[PDB]
Amino acid sequence: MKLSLVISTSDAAFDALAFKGDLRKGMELAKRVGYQAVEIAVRDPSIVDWNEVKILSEELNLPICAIGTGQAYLADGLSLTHPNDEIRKKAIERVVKHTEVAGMFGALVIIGLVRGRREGRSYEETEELFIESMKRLLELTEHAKFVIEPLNRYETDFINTIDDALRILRKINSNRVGILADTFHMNIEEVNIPESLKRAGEKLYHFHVADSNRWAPGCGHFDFRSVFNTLKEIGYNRYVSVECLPLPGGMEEAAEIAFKTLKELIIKL
Amino acid sequence: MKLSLVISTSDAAFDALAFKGDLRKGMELAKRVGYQAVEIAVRDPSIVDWNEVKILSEELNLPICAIGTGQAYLADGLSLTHPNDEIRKKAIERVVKHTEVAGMFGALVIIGLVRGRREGRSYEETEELFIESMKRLLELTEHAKFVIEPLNRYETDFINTIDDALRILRKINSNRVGILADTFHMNIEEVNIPESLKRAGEKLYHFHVADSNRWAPGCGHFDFRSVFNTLKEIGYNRYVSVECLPLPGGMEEAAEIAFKTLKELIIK
Ligand SMILES: [Co+2]
Ligand SMILES: [Co+2]
Repeated sequence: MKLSLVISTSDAAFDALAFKGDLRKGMELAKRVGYQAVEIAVRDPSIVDWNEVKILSEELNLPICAIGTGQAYLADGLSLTHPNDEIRKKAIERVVKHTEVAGMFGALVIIGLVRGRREGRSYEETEELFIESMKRLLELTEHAKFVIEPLNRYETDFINTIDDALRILRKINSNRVGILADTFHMNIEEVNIPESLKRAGEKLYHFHVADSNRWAPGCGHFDFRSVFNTLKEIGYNRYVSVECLPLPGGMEEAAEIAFKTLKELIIKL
Repeated sequence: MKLSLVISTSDAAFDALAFKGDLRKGMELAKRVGYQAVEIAVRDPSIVDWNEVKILSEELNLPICAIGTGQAYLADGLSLTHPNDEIRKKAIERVVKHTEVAGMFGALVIIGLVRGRREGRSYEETEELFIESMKRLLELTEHAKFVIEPLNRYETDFINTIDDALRILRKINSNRVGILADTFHMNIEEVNIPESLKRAGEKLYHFHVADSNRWAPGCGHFDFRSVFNTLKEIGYNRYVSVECLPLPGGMEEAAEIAFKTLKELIIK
């Protein structure tokens, strides 16, 4: 298992200097604390100079392990299940641009809020539309790997549990799509988290950690011990990525506390 | 990767019933033999009915993966690099109509002979005109995807190799334009076909196969083994479309032989 840090970055459209500054500050923090990779989130990759990002990654010996896409939904309204097929097509085209960046870094592409919500429709129709969009994404890409993140009920009514996502993976039937499980979301939505992770098994491709209050792991009441016992049991050997609020004490303090909590869980494995 | 068959069809403006007959028999053949899709070529899409084509595709469970445009040049003289701006405009407008049809099927639009020739001009002037026409097509269409097919020296003096297409793709700077490589044309124009395909990489969007004599794959001396090894190595998961003369033995026998040859190289 490896440790990664999710870094917040300003959008670059807008403010190129702020994006670059945020990115460097976050990557230097991750490296100093001891993280082995970083994870980022960008709304539209077409407005970023990825050649400079690559140089930064090389300078710091810090890979980018995953790229989040949710701002494409929250800011730009793009959804892979949008009832308007024109917007569905634009969402697919946006995510293809994320996969072009991911290919430079060997990064996973996260399918979170960009999948969209039920919007008054049956779960069945929403799921069918989503599977069609994902199959299109697989037809459009040769190397990209995607991970579906179940999110809690307040963020979406479409794919709330690991089981929801596993059903969809069976229909998509591609090893280029897996699951991203997130402890903050699972703390609400999963009955028994160790059992849920066992059901995921080999399909667990990426992992987000934050405590019950979404603070740094260690600063709420989430049982990480049972989770890491299970991760060892299912042979999970990919990234554990810290995706938490900058609490307590700011982004640097949170990243350090999280690292210490997780390192102790992992070394006693 | 997936196998498709190019099927020849009569011009609908001349014989509407013949086009349907041809399309149906071609699609029935493709399904019978085991192809996963068909590819077609039409001079002028505006005078065909495509809703009936779609239900035919639906009832045979047979997608249309690509639409050829070359007859717009050969029959109607339309070229995306025509020196006459009025004719160049009409060529652009014709190809926009092809993209509307392609959109119904999620198909690629092929830019082959419709790009036109140098006609006495520098390569550079011809190229810049082409890039302008392609950028105009990208502005006039929102989701259409185009593939440029390098053709051999006897068919054109403009874009003969994969490397020349790649250079032009960089100048257009859109993922909505890629390359269609054709083994018959590459057999003449490419130094080393596996190396050319690796350079194309992810920009190889579509693939035409025919043997060295343009007969069914298996009936000449083209090395398909090294090609398919390379396609596997680069992770090609798009279409391989049989575009060959109806030889040996006619359209159906050629389609059968091609499928048998290619399926085996795809099997392993
Ligand atoms: Co998460
Ligand atoms: Co061809």
